[PDB]
Amino acid sequence: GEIAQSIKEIAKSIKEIAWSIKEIAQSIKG
Amino acid sequence: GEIAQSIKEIAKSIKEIAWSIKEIAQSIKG
Amino acid sequence: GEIAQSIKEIAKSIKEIAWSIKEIAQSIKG
Amino acid sequence: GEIAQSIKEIAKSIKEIAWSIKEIAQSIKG
Amino acid sequence: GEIAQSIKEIAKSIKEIAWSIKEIAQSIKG
Amino acid sequence: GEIAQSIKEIAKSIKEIAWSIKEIAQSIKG
Repeated sequence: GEIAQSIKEIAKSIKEIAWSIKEIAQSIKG
Repeated sequence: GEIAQSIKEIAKSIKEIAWSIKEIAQSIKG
Repeated sequence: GEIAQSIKEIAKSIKEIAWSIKEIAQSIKG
Repeated sequence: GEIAQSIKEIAKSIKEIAWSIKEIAQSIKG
Repeated sequence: GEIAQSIKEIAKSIKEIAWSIKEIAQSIKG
Repeated sequence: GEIAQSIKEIAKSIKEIAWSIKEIAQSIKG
């Protein structure tokens, strides 16, 4: 089923998203 | 074990995302 | 592990995100 | 107990997010 | 509790979001 | 059974979202 693996990957992806969105916010809130 | 850790990290990343998106909305809504 | 707590917090953050994104959409769809 | 409730609320918030983001895309894609 | 159902719906919503965001990215990265 | 499948699909969609948002940030941050 790979549930532990899926969840681990989700955490990795969400961490990446949190950074990309930080960069967007930094230019948009300026 | 990874599951509890991944979920906690997910919780942290998503809270960071909530704050970045709030900054974007604050500028985009004005 | 705090899994029940992590998940509770995730729900709180995602709820906040749903509102911020609603405000963005309201100005962007106009 | 919170877990089933948090997840249901998460499901609801994310569905709301899907609709807001669809509104943004509809304007941003045109 | 509807946990299996909530999670199934989350997957459906997130799939929709992945597409809307693809359309946004396509116009914004251009 | 759906839970393992939904979560895997969620993992895939979120990875796609991480890549789309990275493309947006790359343009919005420049």
